Amino acid sequence: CYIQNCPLG
Repeated sequence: CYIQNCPLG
């Protein structure tokens, strides 16, 4: 993930 890019699924 990343601050403004976290795969939530």
